[PDB]
Amino acid sequence: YEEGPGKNIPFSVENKWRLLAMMTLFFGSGFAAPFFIVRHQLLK
Amino acid sequence: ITAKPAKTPTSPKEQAIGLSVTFLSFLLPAGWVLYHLDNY
Amino acid sequence: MFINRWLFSTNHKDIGTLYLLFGAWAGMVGTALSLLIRAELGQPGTLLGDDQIYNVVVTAHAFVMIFFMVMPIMIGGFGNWLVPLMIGAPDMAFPRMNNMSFWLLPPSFLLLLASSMVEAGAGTGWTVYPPLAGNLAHAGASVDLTIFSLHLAGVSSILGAINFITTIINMKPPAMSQYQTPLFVWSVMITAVLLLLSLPVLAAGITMLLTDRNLNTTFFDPAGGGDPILYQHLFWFFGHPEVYILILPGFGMISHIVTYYSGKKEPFGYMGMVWAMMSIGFLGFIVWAHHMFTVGMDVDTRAYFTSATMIIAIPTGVKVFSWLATLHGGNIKWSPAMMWALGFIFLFTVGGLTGIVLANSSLDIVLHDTYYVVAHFHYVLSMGAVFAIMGGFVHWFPLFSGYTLNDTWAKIHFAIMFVGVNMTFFPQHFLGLSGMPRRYSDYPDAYTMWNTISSMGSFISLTAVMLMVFIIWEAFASKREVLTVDLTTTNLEWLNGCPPPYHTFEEPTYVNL
Amino acid sequence: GARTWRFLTFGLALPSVALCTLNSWLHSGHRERPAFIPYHHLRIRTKPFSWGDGNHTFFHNPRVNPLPTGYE
Amino acid sequence: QTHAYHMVNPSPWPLTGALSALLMTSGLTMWFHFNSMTLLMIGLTTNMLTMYQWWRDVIRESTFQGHHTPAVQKGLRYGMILFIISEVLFFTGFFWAFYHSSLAPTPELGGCWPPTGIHPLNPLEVPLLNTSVLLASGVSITWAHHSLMEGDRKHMLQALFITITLGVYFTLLQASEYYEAPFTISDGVYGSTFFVATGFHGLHVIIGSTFLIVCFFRQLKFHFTSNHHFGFEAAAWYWHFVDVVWLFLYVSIYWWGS
Amino acid sequence: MAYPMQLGFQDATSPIMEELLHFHDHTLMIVFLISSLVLYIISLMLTTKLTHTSTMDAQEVETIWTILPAIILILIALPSLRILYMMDEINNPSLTVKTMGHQWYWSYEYTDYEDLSFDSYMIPTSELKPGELRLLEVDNRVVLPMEMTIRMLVSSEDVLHSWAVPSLGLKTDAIPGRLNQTTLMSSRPGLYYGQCSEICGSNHSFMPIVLELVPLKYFEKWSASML
Amino acid sequence: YQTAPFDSRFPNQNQTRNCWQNYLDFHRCEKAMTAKGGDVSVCEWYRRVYKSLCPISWVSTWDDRRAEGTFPGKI
Amino acid sequence: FENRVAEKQKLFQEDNGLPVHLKGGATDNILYRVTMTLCLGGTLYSLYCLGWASFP
Amino acid sequence: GGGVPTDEEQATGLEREVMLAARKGQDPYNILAPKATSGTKEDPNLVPSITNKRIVGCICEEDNSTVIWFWLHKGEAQRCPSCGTHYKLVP
Ligand code: HEA
Ligand code: HEA
Ligand SMILES: CCCCC/C=C/C/C=C/C/C=C/C/C=C\CCCC(=O)O[C@H](COC(=O)CCCCCCCCCCCCCCCCC)COP(=O)(O)OCCN
Ligand SMILES: CCCCCC/C=C/CCCCCCCCCC(=O)O[C@H](COC(=O)CCCCCCCCCCCCCCC)COP(=O)(O)OC[C@@H](O)CO
Ligand SMILES: CCCCCC/C=C\CCCCCCCCCC(=O)O[C@H](COC(=O)CCCCCCCCCCCCCCC)COP(=O)(O)OC[C@@H](O)CO
Ligand SMILES: CCCCCCCCCCO[C@@H]1O[C@H](CO)[C@@H](O[C@H]2O[C@H](CO)[C@@H](O)[C@H](O)[C@H]2O)[C@H](O)[C@H]1O
Ligand SMILES: CCCCCCCCCCO[C@@H]1O[C@H](CO)[C@@H](O[C@H]2O[C@H](CO)[C@@H](O)[C@H](O)[C@H]2O)[C@H](O)[C@H]1O
Ligand SMILES: CCCCCCCCCCO[C@@H]1O[C@H](CO)[C@@H](O[C@H]2O[C@H](CO)[C@@H](O)[C@H](O)[C@H]2O)[C@H](O)[C@H]1O
Ligand SMILES: C[C@H](CCC(=O)O)[C@H]1CC[C@H]2[C@@H]3[C@H](O)C[C@@H]4C[C@H](O)CC[C@]4(C)[C@H]3C[C@H](O)[C@]12C
Ligand code: CUA
Ligand SMILES: [Ca+2]
Ligand SMILES: [Zn+2]
Repeated sequence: YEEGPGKNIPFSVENKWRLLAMMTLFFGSGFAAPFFIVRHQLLK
Repeated sequence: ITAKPAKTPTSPKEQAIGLSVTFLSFLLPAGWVLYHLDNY
Repeated sequence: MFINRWLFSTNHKDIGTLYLLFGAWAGMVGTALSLLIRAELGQPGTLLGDDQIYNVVVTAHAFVMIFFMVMPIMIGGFGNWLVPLMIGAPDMAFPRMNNMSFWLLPPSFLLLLASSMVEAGAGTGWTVYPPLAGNLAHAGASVDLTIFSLHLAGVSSILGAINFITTIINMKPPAMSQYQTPLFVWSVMITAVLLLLSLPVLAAGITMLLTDRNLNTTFFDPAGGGDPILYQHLFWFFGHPEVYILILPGFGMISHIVTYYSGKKEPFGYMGMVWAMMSIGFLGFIVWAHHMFTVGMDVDTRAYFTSATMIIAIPTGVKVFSWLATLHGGNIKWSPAMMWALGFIFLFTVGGLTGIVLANSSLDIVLHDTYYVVAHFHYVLSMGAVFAIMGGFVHWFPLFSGYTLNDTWAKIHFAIMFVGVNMTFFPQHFLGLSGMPRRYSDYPDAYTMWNTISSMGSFISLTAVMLMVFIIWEAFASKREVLTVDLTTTNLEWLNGCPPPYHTFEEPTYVNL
Repeated sequence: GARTWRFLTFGLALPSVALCTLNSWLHSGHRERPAFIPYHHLRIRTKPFSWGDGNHTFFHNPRVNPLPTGYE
Repeated sequence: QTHAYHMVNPSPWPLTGALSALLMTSGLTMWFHFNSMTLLMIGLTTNMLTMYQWWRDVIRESTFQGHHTPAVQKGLRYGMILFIISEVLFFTGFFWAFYHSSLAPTPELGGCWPPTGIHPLNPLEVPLLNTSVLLASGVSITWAHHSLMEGDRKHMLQALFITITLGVYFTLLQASEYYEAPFTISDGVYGSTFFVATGFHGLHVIIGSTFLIVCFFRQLKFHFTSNHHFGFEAAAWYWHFVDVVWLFLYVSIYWWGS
Repeated sequence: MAYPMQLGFQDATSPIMEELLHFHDHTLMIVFLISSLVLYIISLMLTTKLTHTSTMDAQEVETIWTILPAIILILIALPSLRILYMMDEINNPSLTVKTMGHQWYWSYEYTDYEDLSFDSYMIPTSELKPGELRLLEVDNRVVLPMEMTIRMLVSSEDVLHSWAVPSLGLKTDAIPGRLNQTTLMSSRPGLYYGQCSEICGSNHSFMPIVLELVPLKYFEKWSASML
Repeated sequence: YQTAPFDSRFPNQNQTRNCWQNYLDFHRCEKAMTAKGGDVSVCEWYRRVYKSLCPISWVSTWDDRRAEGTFPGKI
Repeated sequence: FENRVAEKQKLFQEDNGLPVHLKGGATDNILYRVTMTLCLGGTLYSLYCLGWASFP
Repeated sequence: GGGVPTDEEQATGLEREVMLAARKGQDPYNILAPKATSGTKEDPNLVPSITNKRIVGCICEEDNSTVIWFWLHKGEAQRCPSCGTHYKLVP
């Protein structure tokens, strides 16, 4: 296995803009989920 | 703590982009749901 | 290689990393739920138009913050990363069982989000009291999916407790006694003993609730000779230990952070800190019925629970005064981590003191099931746990990643979060004293001003969370690689570099007698 | 030693089991089932069971386990 | 390495075990609510496959590969003791439910214990036999342990066979009791406490018996040395735990509760 | 009832609520002082260039840190437990009233002499009479005599509820199959409001309690009219 | 008679057994006074006390169960 | 029976780079593929069941 | 009544290496705590390593809760930065 900074994580930090996309999807999916669950319950 | 100079420095403009995209990723989806609550 | 490393791990650091990522995601879910609560309470009248949905949001908020954010971060994340490093051990005792404690959490979380998506959700409160949680008042799968979520979370933490206790007892250097282990390691050992003893009683209680709902048992049903109050005893026999589980690793991290940024080699009064944590752990098992002062128990029982509860202030005060005495005479470094820790000592003290107010059953009659309780635990638990996590995260981020944070950004983040949580929760004391019930979707008009201010504070804390994500991005974006860190002579976890190699202490430390 | 624990196994433990087996097998005959009374604290049905017709317990014995409406 | 600890090969069984837990729980949900046993049978299958392969791998690592140094064995001893403690506290919750209900019987019961309309089992009949059976099995498993330590293959196998036989006898007696019992799980809190507490105990007897059978086959295959046999010790500790829980059930539910 | 921008407890309507106010004032002074001392000491530890980084002896100071808090806890517990045992002392009630919780309303039973009973439902916002209070009014108030010791018995016909009236110091859970007792004594006539205080499902926010406290002669006339 | 007085047998917040005991006592007494054609005025104290303390739905359920033969208490 | 532990020690100590769960040979691969296929397929089925149960 | 293997006959891998080294009074797998010398420059604590540096923890005085950690490098003896005790690496 690869060792050292940027190499001990399950995501790539090779490109800061690809990283920004992955972090946005990651944290944004978590933050969005409850809003969509409330919408799902209201739409019943 | 001491550190090496940044391998890939993030300029003020680059920080403004990162911060803006970060904020929008939180705000836009929740905003869409809260704006359409009436429609539910 | 990716699947072998990240799905099939037997490595304490990688499993710690998975726990931190899991907990950070959960924290976003828990924060979104908290903002929906405060959007409803931000104005009188109804926003959601569905008070069952409000109740489901409050219930999910609690489960996510406790079981999926705090415990995974403190015990799974910081515990797995730091414990082996701080005792020079090559891994955990049971490195493969460790991976199963991790992988039980995503399915546990999936069961919780299934509960909220089927029927009308579990609008029970995180206590899940029958008969509201029973098969008449909550017909359908939602409560069963909540019970199963807790069974998987319970097994994850019980096996993790066995792993930490065994690791800490068995895998120190042969010269190192228990009285030469760092306070963070003590804090995890004691948390693990509380988990080992408390979670099985919760498991018994929620299993009874499952059988009452599905197999026609009547443990909690007076028609069969059962008693709703039996459920409360079993729940809170776990639940009081649980609140000490949530704070103890935080106490450990605070002791290391205060010592480090005071420029000290050691915390003030080490053996008193060990004594205090063991005392808190023990007393934590004999106080649970202070969650039940309004259910109709006997006066002498209420007198006993009031007195036993107040005793916890003594060992707790020793820790607070010991943190202050560690600052005393320090060459203070005003790092962002130090700011989090100072914020912790103050906000934890405020919440602990409102706990002593609530311990008095007489006053608790009027404060029980009001916003005074909500104010108490968001100071001691929500701010205490969160501020200890944020202090630990910014302190140890360079160890885990190999990269430095921007210290100015991190200070900005602290300042916003300090304003937000105080604006959110301080006014809830007034709401509680003036008699606003908790678990309410709407409130008499008199309560409007403090609910409005509290909801405005919740948005300030949102701004801090969003900024935190940006700050983590900027550190990985810029790639400032760590060169030196001070005080490695009294912080062994740093001595293998940043980040440490996959395998550390292949050759163990040398410690003579 | 092993010799002592074998001596306890064959000289105390299994003879005890033999005597309790004899005791049990002497009182093994069927007791006369009690009149059915539809007591509300018994034969609880808050949700149908997830098997059979939903009204029979998992190890239902027709001779001694009445339904809510009585003996089959 | 120049330490004595075990760096375990990367393994799929934690993930298969975690997924087996998802399938068993979602499976129970789909059985209780959506009238279907499919997910539950997949989950039970994958759980049994996971436990088989995980514990097979531990035997490979210890008997076949030599990874269980004294330090590793000391760890496993702590692990098994802590696991047993967690199981004791799980039972404690059921005893608490039992004593809560029986010490303060509500008006719905007739204000008495046993409740009106409950005809308890005679504790001097099969329940006393069950007691003699599990106590006898504690004596035979101690004979097995001493035979192994003394290097006696034949007598270890005979003693362990007798222990397993008594475990099976207890299970068949309890199954018969269950069928003959004139009260059910639906007979209020009496039936609830009786069947859930004795039912979880019967599950632990089946688990303990299965563990002893694994030890029997390992002994047949000469896995155990006269000095190194932690799987046997763990199964013995677990078995003594099962006995002690029975003695508490017998005194509490069958005898004091009659 | 609470009023806008309220910081503390609703004014005391019963002697035991008075006692709780005085007890809270005592305990809050202590909370304030300890909070303030910790903040002050943080600021004192942080505001000097002077250093002492060598090992410090903890034994002497830990005596102060355990004895002084022990004394403070005793100074809280003494008055605390005095009030607890006062709100237990034997009294001769002259009236017993039952309340049963339901999803989502209260019923009241006055069965000392006649079988008087009625339901008490929240007045919907759309039906409030001008000047009436949102979420707090009911159709049928709990009429009670003032300046008299009343036994309230509390239970439920479904899930848990909790019967609360903050200005009287009252909160008693409503548990099916259980009859919980509390004592009520109003020093004053008037209307006294409370709200369901155990989460009981979707309409937990919407099943209030309104007591109507009147002189005995008026209570008797009301009882007699009910016939 | 105004209301049920303090009873030292039932001194705590949980009054369930006070209600139950007085209902039993009234019905045991009533059955004793009818079983010699005696006089049920003798049973009046128990009647007033259970009527004062017991929820109407409890009294009504117990009455129905006595009539059905399913009352689990001994009368 | 005969003591064949030495022969199993030789098999499980062979320098072939296999992880312990696959080191017994082709049967280990088959049992692993069955287990993982049932877990992943079962998990996909549980998500479909969630989708179904999420609506009336 | 025999037929049970002994550790001598059947122990393998690291278990056997530990078993054989203990027979010879050797501790290659660091199971035992080493006994301190006087720790002077003339009598330094001798720290075995398979490589050119090893982490030392120094418990400077009996019952100290604070352990002092540092890398000991091959070459001239180094001193504990708290108590000045000498340590010498012996690959
Ligand atoms: C740890 C526990 C915890 C945490 C953190 C929080 C956080 C918050 N809580 Fe709450 N809350 C509870 C536990 C918690 N809560 C519980 C147990 C209940 C009772 C439920 C019941 O009644 O049944 C409750 C109930 C509760 C209520 C009462 C609802 C009612 O009675 O109707 C309210 C009201 O405002 C509230 C608000 C908030 C807000 C605004 C936040 C936050 O927005 C405050 C700011 C904190 C954050 C934003 C978190 C930041 C952390 C991360 C994002 C993790 C980052 C990770 C890494 C760095 C690795 N919560
Ligand atoms: C981090 C989690 C955490 C911690 C550590 C605590 C700590 C304490 N808690 Fe709190 N508590 C909760 C989380 C926590 N609590 C939660 C989640 C609930 C609600 C559950 C629910 O209903 O959802 C709750 C509810 C709860 C109740 C029930 C109230 C009710 O529902 O009516 C009570 C009652 O006594 C209680 C008291 C205490 C006490 C006395 C402490 C003590 O341990 C505090 C001791 C600390 C100090 C006192 C401060 C430092 C000391 C000094 C500076 C020394 C000097 C002090 C004195 C002399 C007083 N808390
Ligand atoms: C012979 C000795 C031992 C036998 C073991 C039991 C055999 C069948 C099931 C096995 C699992 C048992 C464990 C305990 C669970 C509940 C009930 C078990 C006790 C039992 O078997 O009770 C039976 C009922 O079973 C029932 O309802 C249905 C039982 C089947 C459904 C149970 C599903 C519930 C599963 C709960 C999961 C919780 C897991 C806990 C995890 C915690 C981790 C922290 C009794 O039969 P009856 O006809 O009512 O009366 C007899 C009348 N002649
Ligand atoms: C039809 C059947 C239905 C029931 C199914 C449910 C489950 C049944 C499972 C029964 C448990 C079987 C456990 C087998 C363990 C085999 C591996 C073993 O025993 O491994 C041993 C290590 O012990 C170790 O890991 C110790 C491992 C300890 C395992 C403890 C297991 C208890 C499991 C309980 C399950 C949870 C129950 C909770 C229910 C609510 C290996 O070391 P040694 O023995 O020293 O050998 C080495 C020498 O040869 C060298 O000379
Ligand atoms: C309603 C249904 C919901 C239930 C969901 C069930 C949950 C999960 C599915 C369970 C799948 C289990 C699969 C087998 C796990 C075996 C773990 C084991 O045996 O772990 C051992 C350690 O724990 C030890 O000993 C001592 C501990 C052994 C524990 C065995 C597993 C118990 C699982 C359930 C018990 C919960 C407790 C009941 C009380 C609440 C071995 O540790 P490893 O790191 O592997 O190896 C270390 C190497 O040196 C060995 O050579
Ligand atoms: C709890 C935390 C949440 C805090 C609140 C977040 C702050 C608001 C973020 C902006 O969100 C957006 O707001 C737009 C409105 O300004 C919406 O456009 C909506 O309105 C527009 C103009 O009215 C239309 O053009 C669009 O079609 C329509 O969707 C859009 O959907 C939504 O993404
Ligand atoms: C390669 C992997 C292959 C995976 C195949 C999965 C194995 C099971 C497939 C069939 O699924 C079943 O279908 C039955 C109906 O056709 C269900 O009847 C169930 O529902 C009945 C309703 O009549 C009840 O009697 C019982 O609960 C029960 O038989 C049964 O529960 C369910 O499992
Ligand atoms: C290798 C990975 C494993 C993949 C898993 C394979 C999934 C198998 C799909 C079969 O789906 C089944 O369909 C049955 C018939 O459509 C359902 O029967 C049940 O539902 C019926 C509905 O008509 C009822 O008659 C009964 O309850 C019962 O037979 C049952 O719920 C469901 O499971
Ligand atoms: C012949 C064989 C030898 C085993 C061996 O040394 O390889 C013997 C030794 C001990 C025997 C076992 C023990 O005597 C206990 C059991 C006795 C029963 O009568 C048959 C099965 C039973 C389980 C036996 C099977 C088999 O005959 C065993 C296994
Ligand atoms: Cu009724 Cu809340
Ligand atoms: Ca609103
Ligand atoms: Zn030294």
